[PDB]
Amino acid sequence: SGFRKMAFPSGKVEGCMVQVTCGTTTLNGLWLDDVVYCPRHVICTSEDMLNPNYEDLLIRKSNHNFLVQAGNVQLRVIGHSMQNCVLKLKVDTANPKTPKYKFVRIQPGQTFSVLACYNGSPSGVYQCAMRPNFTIKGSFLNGSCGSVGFNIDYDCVSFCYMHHMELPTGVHAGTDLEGNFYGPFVDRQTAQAAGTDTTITVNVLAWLYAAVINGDRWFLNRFTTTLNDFNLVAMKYNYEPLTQDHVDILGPLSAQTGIAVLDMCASLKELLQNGMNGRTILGSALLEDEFTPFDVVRQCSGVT
Amino acid sequence: SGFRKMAFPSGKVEGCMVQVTCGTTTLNGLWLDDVVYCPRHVICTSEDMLNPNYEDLLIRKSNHNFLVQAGNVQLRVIGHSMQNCVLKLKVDTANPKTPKYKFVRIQPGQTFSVLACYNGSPSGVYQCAMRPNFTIKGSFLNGSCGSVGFNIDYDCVSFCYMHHMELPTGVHAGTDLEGNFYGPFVDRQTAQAAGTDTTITVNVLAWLYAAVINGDRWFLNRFTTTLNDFNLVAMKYNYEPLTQDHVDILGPLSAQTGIAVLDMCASLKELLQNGMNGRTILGSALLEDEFTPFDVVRQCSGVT
Ligand SMILES: *C(=N)[C@H](C[C@@H]1CCNC1=O)NC(=O)[C@H](CC(C)C)NC(=O)c1ccc(-c2ccc(OC)nc2)cc1
Ligand SMILES: *C(=N)[C@H](C[C@@H]1CCNC1=O)NC(=O)[C@H](CC(C)C)NC(=O)c1ccc(-c2ccc(OC)nc2)cc1
Repeated sequence: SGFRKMAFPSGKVEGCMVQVTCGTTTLNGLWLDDVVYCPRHVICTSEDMLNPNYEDLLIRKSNHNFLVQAGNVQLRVIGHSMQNCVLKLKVDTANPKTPKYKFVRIQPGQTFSVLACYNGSPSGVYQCAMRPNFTIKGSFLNGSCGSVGFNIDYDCVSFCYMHHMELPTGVHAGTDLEGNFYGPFVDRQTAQAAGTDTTITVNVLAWLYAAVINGDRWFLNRFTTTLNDFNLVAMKYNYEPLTQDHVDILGPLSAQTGIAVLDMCASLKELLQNGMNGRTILGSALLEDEFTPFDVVRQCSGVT
Repeated sequence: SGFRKMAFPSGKVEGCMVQVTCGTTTLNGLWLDDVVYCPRHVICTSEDMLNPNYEDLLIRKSNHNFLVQAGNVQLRVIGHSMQNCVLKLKVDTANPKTPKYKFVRIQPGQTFSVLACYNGSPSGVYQCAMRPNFTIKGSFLNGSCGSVGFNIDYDCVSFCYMHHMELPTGVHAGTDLEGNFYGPFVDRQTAQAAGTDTTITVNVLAWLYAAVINGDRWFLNRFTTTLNDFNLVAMKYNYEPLTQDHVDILGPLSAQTGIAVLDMCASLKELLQNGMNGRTILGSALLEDEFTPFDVVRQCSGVT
């Protein structure tokens, strides 16, 4: 077959997207059971975002100051509370389209599907990876806040991300479904910096395994390299260091293609030191790191 | 914001995917109203695919030889007919989740979202462009046949593609929802060739307009070029020729960024003649042509 960046089917997540309005600010919310989740900066006007005291701002707000809309139907808010940077709205109606769901906190290097929403209506879907500096490279316009990232395990939806803000470099930052920010960011219109972003090495190796599976084999040498010799070279080229845990995740991929992981590191070492010389790998002139080993096995088996 | 490859929300299409079994072959079908659509080679065994006579093969089949499954529920087939390369199954139950839909035949250069399915169950979603040689670059394993490509206009689903086969070069080919193949292909396990694939120039220019919008402006020169001088250079580098119709589609993008289309062609002319010198545009070391002018305005406005 081929290899493409693939997002999970967004059907179950679509039924949980609602519109949350507080004053003039409007963003998206997540309606699960009788609770609506949305970023807390919806209670902010344009001037509070520079330096907000969310404790004093939410104290002035009552239940009727929150307008929740599921389509053209208004939900009655009967309770509200603030958990970290996420504001929780209790409603009088349980969402009938609630799927089996979990609240998880992903780790750097893992991927998830993003459902970009505006005014509580789905607009598109794309796949995103959690960078080592806890940022993401998405597409988020005004009002996209409250859009959620998720994974799907057959019938269970693992919500893991909520969009909150954009950084000066154009990358995006957000929280989990418990309100805790990924990284050292705060929901305030101020100059915030992300760390030096590095390359997810275990994801590059998984992507190269997908290349060999699909036909692209010109980069395959027969040179070899120790796990330590590759790690010192990977640090020069701004790559995450490879641990034995990382080599075990690439195990199923190693035993299937007949390519030992240590030999895969040697081909990657040469590609990093000698460049690509204008060639392409899976239709790309750069080394992709947004494919986890799980994503490759996902696409090479059709988990459906 | 940022710029990403974005697929339409697959919620409405998910409710129309069923499993179609005939003998030992199993693929996916599209259940709209009381009709199920699926590729006709489901009536083929492994040996007929080399040289099938679908007229004689379907004549031996009756209604009860077709097993249609919507989840764990069996649909009763009460009628069947063959329209070009698509086999149509009339069922006794109208799909309650049928959205407002149309059957369209897209043109080369236009894009659509692909919902990859296996055994009638959705697996993932990604965006695909119709190459000038009427092929697509997707991800399709065994049993993925019957997966459909579609566009969404607010509440209307425009079905336009159905997957049928893979070519020797690894690219994929299929039909519209009327059974007519895109290109000069036939549903038979034989050596088939696609034409020389060329680059969709109007899509590259739209992608460069999205780059200027998002910050990437290093490629912006102030050189100029006539529509004819660019077309003769575009033919050397295997690019589609630009017509006045193409310049009109880039109009809204031209009047918004203050960059005339003729100046955009000059910057593209230099990028084609002088390379990229190791730089990147929107995080890519190649010129992307899978973004139509409509897709760029779609993402720069949030059509939702
Ligand atoms: C939510 N609807 C919106 C989505 C943002 C806006 C457009 N694209 C996005 O990703 N989020 C916001 O408006 C939030 C609201 C705060 C209260 C959390 N803020 C930002 O997204 C944001 C903050 C700061 C800056 C910024 C950039 C450079 C700079 O230089 C000194 N200073 C500040 C940008 C955006
Ligand atoms: C449908 N489930 C399946 C999807 C294909 C298989 C795996 N990936 C895909 O995209 N489609 C098929 O099995 C169809 C069935 C026919 C009857 C339409 N066939 C092919 O996909 C197919 C035909 C021919 C060749 C081929 C390649 C090289 C070659 O060299 C001489 N000769 C033939 C490959 C695949």
